[PDB]
Amino acid sequence: LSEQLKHCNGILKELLSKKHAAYAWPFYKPVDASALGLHDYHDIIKHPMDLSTVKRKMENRDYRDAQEFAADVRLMFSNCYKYNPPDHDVVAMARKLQDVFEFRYAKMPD
Ligand SMILES: COc1cc(C(=O)NC2CCN(C)CC2)ccc1Nc1ncc2c(n1)N(C1CCCC1)CC(F)(F)C(=O)N2C
Ligand SMILES: [Cl-]
Repeated sequence: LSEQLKHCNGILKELLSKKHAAYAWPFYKPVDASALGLHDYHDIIKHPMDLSTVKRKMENRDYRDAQEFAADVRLMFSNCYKYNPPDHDVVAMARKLQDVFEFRYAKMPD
């Protein structure tokens, strides 16, 4: 990994760590819309994204730069803001995890 992608990998590891598990856990795995009863999920959300997919793409060297990584993480949050009422608990959890992400992403070496 490049220096910037090392920083992204560190962010990823942090977002998956026990320190943030109380609000990060809905984002660990792909939304299983059928299991959750969300039968309109894939009509509303065109591009699903989750942290296990980000992790697989990092491991496979899919991301060519930090911007591509950031776009996927932010896409995950945007899907949550699109599908759920703004006052829902899961949106509150998204906001808190995105705060962790954005403040550490801003510390990118450059
Ligand atoms: C097994 O996992 C869960 C279990 C329970 C669970 O067990 N809920 C209760 C069931 C009955 N008892 C056990 C109390 C908890 C609830 C949610 C789960 N998982 C999940 N992952 C991701 C999302 C999500 N949920 N969101 C929630 C909001 C409300 C309806 C799903 C909707 C969403 F659109 F998919 C979304 O954006 N995200 C980010
Ligand atoms: Cl972006």
